[PDB]
Amino acid sequence: FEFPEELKTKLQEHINYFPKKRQAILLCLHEIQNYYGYIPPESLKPLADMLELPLNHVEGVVAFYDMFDREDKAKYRIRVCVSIVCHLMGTNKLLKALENILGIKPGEVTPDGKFKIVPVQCLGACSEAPVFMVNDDEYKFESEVQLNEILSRYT
Amino acid sequence: MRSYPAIPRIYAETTLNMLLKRAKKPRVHSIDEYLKDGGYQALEKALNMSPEEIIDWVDKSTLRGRGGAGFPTGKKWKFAVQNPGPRYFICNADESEPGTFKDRIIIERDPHLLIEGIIISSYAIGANEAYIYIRGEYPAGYYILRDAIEEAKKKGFLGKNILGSGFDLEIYVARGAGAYICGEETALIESLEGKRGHPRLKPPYPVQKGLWGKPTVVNNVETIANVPFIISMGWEEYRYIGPSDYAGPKLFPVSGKVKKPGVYELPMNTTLREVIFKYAGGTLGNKKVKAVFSGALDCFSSEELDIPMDYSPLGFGGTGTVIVLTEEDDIVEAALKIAEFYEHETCGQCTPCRVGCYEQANLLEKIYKGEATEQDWEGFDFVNRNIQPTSICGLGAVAGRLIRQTLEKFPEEWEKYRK
Amino acid sequence: KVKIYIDDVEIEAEKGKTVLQVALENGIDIPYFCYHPRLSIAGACRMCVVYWEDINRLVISCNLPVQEGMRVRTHRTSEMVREQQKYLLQALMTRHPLDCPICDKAGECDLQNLGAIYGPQKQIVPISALEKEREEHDWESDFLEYYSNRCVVCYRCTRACDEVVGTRALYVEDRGFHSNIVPAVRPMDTSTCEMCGICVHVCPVGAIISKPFKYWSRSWLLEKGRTVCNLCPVGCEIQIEYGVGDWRSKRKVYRTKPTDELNICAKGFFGYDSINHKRLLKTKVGKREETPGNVVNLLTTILTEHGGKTGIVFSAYLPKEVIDEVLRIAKASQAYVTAPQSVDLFKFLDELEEYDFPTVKEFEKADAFVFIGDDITSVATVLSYYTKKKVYKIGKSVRDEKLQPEEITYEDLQNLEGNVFVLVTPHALNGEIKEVATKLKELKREKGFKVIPVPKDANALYLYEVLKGIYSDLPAVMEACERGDIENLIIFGEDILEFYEDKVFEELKEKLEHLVVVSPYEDGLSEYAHIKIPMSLMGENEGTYKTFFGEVKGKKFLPWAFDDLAFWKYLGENFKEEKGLKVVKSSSNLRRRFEPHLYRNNWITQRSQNLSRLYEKNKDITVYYE
Amino acid sequence: KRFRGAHGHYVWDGTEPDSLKAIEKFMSYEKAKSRCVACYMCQTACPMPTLFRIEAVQLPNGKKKVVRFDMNLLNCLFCGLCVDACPVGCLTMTDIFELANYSRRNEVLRMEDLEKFAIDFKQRRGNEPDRIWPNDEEREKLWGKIEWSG
Ligand SMILES: Cc1cc2nc3c(=O)[nH]c(=O)nc-3n(C[C@H](O)[C@H](O)[C@H](O)COP(=O)(O)O)c2cc1C
Ligand code: SF4
Ligand code: SF4
Ligand code: SF4
Ligand code: SF4
Ligand code: SF4
Ligand code: SF4
Ligand code: SF4
Ligand code: FES
Ligand code: FES
Repeated sequence: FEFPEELKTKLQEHINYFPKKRQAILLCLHEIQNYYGYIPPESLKPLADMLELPLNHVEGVVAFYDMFDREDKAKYRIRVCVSIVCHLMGTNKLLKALENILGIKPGEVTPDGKFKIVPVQCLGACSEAPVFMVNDDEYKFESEVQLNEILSRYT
Repeated sequence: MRSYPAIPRIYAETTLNMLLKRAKKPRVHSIDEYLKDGGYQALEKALNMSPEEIIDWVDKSTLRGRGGAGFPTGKKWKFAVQNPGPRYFICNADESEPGTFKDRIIIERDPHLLIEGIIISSYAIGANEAYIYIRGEYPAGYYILRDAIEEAKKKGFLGKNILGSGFDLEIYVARGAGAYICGEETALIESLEGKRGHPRLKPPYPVQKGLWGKPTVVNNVETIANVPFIISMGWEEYRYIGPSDYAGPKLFPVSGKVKKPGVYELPMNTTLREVIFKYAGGTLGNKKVKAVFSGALDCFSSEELDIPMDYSPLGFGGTGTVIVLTEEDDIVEAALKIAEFYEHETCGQCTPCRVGCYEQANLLEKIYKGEATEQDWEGFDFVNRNIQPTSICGLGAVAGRLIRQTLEKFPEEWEKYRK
Repeated sequence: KVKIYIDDVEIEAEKGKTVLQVALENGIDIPYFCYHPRLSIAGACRMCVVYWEDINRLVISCNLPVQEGMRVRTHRTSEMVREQQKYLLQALMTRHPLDCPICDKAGECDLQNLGAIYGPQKQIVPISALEKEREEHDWESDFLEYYSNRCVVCYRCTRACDEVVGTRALYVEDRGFHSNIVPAVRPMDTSTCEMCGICVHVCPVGAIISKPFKYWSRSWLLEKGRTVCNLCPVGCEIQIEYGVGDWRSKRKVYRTKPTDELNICAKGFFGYDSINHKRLLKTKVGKREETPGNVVNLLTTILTEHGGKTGIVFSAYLPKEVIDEVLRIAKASQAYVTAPQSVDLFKFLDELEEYDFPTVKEFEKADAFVFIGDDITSVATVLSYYTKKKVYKIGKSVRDEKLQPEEITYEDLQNLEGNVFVLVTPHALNGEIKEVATKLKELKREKGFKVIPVPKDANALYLYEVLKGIYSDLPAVMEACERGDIENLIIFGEDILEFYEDKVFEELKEKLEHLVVVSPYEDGLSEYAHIKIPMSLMGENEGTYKTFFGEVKGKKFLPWAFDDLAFWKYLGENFKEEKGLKVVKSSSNLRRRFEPHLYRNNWITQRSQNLSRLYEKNKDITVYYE
Repeated sequence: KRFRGAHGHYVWDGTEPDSLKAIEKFMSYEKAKSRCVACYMCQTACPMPTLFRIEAVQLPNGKKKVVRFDMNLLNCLFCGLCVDACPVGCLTMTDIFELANYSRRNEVLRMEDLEKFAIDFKQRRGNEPDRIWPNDEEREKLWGKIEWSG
């Protein structure tokens, strides 16, 4: 397994940025996941070699953080906040709309691999509940029609 | 990037016009505008002072940490310079407690106010390396900080021999990856070292042995944003802002069943009733207030709305998070969301919390569904009251705090769930 | 050096110790899970809580250093401590299965013991026995099995794998309540894991299980004894768990365990079955069992009348006491004496002329280490647990890569500086034996390095001490047998099969007048013998070995043991005056037939069914780190 | 119903306790055959362990299988301590008492026998309630009509 040049350069920038290489592990896992749509287990050894770290160390790190996904491949992760404030303001209405549009429930990924609904804890935008993200963009849920226009901007 | 990811238009209001002077407008304020607004002049003034004086002004300003522990900033810095260097300064931008969105509006709209505060603070404790640890779910804030830091280096505010003072500084931006525990001082440091976010046993405290075992200072974003005002205004001038004891401006993220949910910059003598009805516009549909959740830490009832928003015993405390619940909201259901939150964030290092948080949430779920037996209740009580005594860190210490309070303040509502 | 109080009881404690350590030393039982005397402190289980009166707070005692005049309270006088013990034990039991009837740890389980003594005594958190789940992943191994719901996540295994063995083969899979242990690489049996069983032993519960031991017995139905492991020269002290043939358990060895010093490798942990394999426990003539007295008469006649035409091939797997008695008899018979180690080890030590043999404890004093030859981790495995300084290497490097060794050249040794320990394996020098020995001899005198020879067989260094100057060359002895100069051979063990193939002994049985094989097995080399004499294995004799852990003396407790030493001493009663010896030498170069491997280093581990499976899987693998 | 008679081995019939069903995944058993998992609790609790003889193996598929279970009733106290120690609901005392025979050998129960005894005991009195005595007509000769109550 080898990292394609485009991704390998991004990983090298992170590794050279911090004073110590191991400090770049979280940014590297983000870079890998954004490139492949998931974190392929086959990349942990190549990454551990670039960081000069033992494989079990890298494995332990990627296993601890919630954003990393080594099982499902998805082009766009729809992170839905299911915490207290968003739940009080309509998180359930948003999930129902997501199902009416994509036919999937939290934790599931559409058959073509375009979207995956990811339930998450407070996203830090409680004043704009219900909040949800589409990989890097945060939005407020207003209506099923509005959600449909937003989702149409991807793929 | 020059085009940042999409972020919500969080409403912000202010009565002091200090931290939200620019952050009250939802947009990025780059270095050219910040300078025209008088930015970085506080840094030049600080650089003409000695590091010891700066620590002194911050101590005399009586500024306390806005991160949740309320420890006096000046004293924390004094403890760190007690030991020889190198030293490190870390800006804590993890901000993952439910209902807390105060730090993000500063990062995303006035990053230079935060950068300037980081530089002054680093100079004060003699740290030539400073880090900003921002939660993984804040990508716009990450790119914004990276670009603002680049603007500062181009203008000579970062790098070597800053403004001819002989002081060297570099600010690195680290991203989290989904873990509320990484907001804990030692867990953040562990995460910054490229490890899993497990809190360390203390003593030692990070001010003596922190990042790479060297003296490290960790400060919340809100705390740091106050440093430029303390230098610019003078410590004596700053101390007069608000009540004699709890001085300075404070950010209040108000969420829930209110008409104007958002961040409010107010003095700490304000009361919770004033926060909800005077500033946030009252409740939605003018429904009666049932409870107020101080994040995931405390629960206040309608009979406790006339308390000050300070760090006193009878005060609000916490980080100023205000989640308003009205009369048609179910407390038990609400407590369940809180229990689910701690179960989802316990790091798993120690027994009382690894198991307590999980079983507390599972038991409360049975109570809520009506499938709870008499032993289920007795067990729920047993767990809720025993997670904190032997927990290692603050998470396990408060994972049952709010739920317990709802049991004592809303017994009638809980008994509606007993067969 | 410091006085403290535990439940108002004055106790003197040496400064530097923890409250938990002091309490245990004084017989004050404090329940604990994650603390292990050989590992770093973790402070994760929290079961060791005590009430520190001085600060009015609950504190973990495993991390509490003793301070003059401190006052603590345990569950003996503190209800607060008692309530937390009941809560902590109840928390552990929440998703712990009702597996005691079939779990291998029953009877020696920390959760079962502590849970019954300090636990809730009843179920407070009502979880059905049918919902006792925790996230889990198959370790994909034929020897280890992980039961995550039985896990009380204590991190002893992770700490041991990283701090003691250093293989870094485990990691904690996703955080929180479901934190579960997973092998870094699967299938586990061919990963960096050295299958040393230390994780099985440090686990306080039955979370990590030894598949070879699963369901065969119950922990309280076995007998226990401790002795010296003789499968290599380290000298680890291990515990053999065996049955006798009564209602409790079968007459065999069921498993083995290390002590709390965690000195054990796979050979010692999984090779116990070599003790049960086709044992030769009675003296035999041909295929018929014969009385020892009659065999002693045959040998007495052979050595008395034909000693000058008799050759004795020693085994390095013999204890000092037997070696000495046999050598004394040989010197009373004017026989030829040799050992297979004369091919490489003796030639090397003869040139080196003076070596160092410090104990493992003395390894702390070294500044750097130089490994010359084979993969030290595959020859004297446990040594790799103590070489924690800088490691330089000349030679083969397979499992030693875990130490991140730096390759160097003989010319570079001249420039190393300060208390260097050179660990050299003479069996891996192939023709450069004299040259390498000569070079290290200069280094030892000019720069003062420590040159430590690492034999691959347990008592080879003692064999050399007692045979130097008088040993014959193994090929010369075999050549002398073909010529007819030697008519009788007394071979001890199968060390010789590392240089000659079986067929050679099938033919020797015809050529020799008497072929006497002294072995512990009814198969192998003994099949070709005229006279078979039993040879003792570990736990069957009180013999001493000159090892890396010092001059260790074993214990005799396995009941089916044949009294090896008593037999030879009885034969020796027929030899009083010293008559002499004969020495044959020859320049023919014998090549070793096989390279030792981590899971197969001698004819004894070869007869282990467990290690043979591990060996077959990893025999072709040469790279484990990169 | 509480009589401590000849021992028996309850069989796999579907009425097993939670503790056994929880470990079923580890066992090699047959429907209508002994429930025993060879835990050695009965023999360990027994003051006369020599009378027992239990043997189990590890099958090549990884499951556990009980291969031998014998009891010599002539050295038994008929005390019931073993049934108390059974954690899987297998060992039990039946009402069988007509076991006098002509040789020490006929007083040794093998597993096949323990199963047949329990199967028969459950077949004839499984649903019978826990009463001081099961039949009043057999007792009427000595006591007579007793004024029972709820
Ligand atoms: C579970 C937990 C989460 C925390 N999260 C944050 C956080 O998100 N942001 C923060 O500034 N401090 C957080 N803290 C507090 C830090 O431990 C620390 O006290 C603070 O960042 C110090 O800065 P200050 O003195 O300016 O308050 C958290 C503490 C705990 C126990
Ligand atoms: S209290 Fe909870 S979050 Fe804190 S160390 Fe223990 S398990 Fe981790
Ligand atoms: S780990 Fe201990 S308590 Fe759990 S099933 Fe095994 S013996 Fe019983
Ligand atoms: S048995 Fe030994 S080598 Fe294998 S994983 Fe466990 S500690 Fe590591
Ligand atoms: S497997 Fe055993 S040693 Fe490892 S964490 Fe679990 S209980 Fe502790
Ligand atoms: S290192 Fe040698 S002495 Fe120690 S257990 Fe392994 S084989 Fe035995
Ligand atoms: S106690 Fe029960 S399960 Fe255990 S061996 Fe005896 S009969 Fe079998
Ligand atoms: S009834 Fe008593 S004496 Fe007989 S087998 Fe059971 S425990 Fe032993
Ligand atoms: S609760 Fe949904 S964003 Fe804070
Ligand atoms: S033994 Fe002290 S915390 Fe585990």
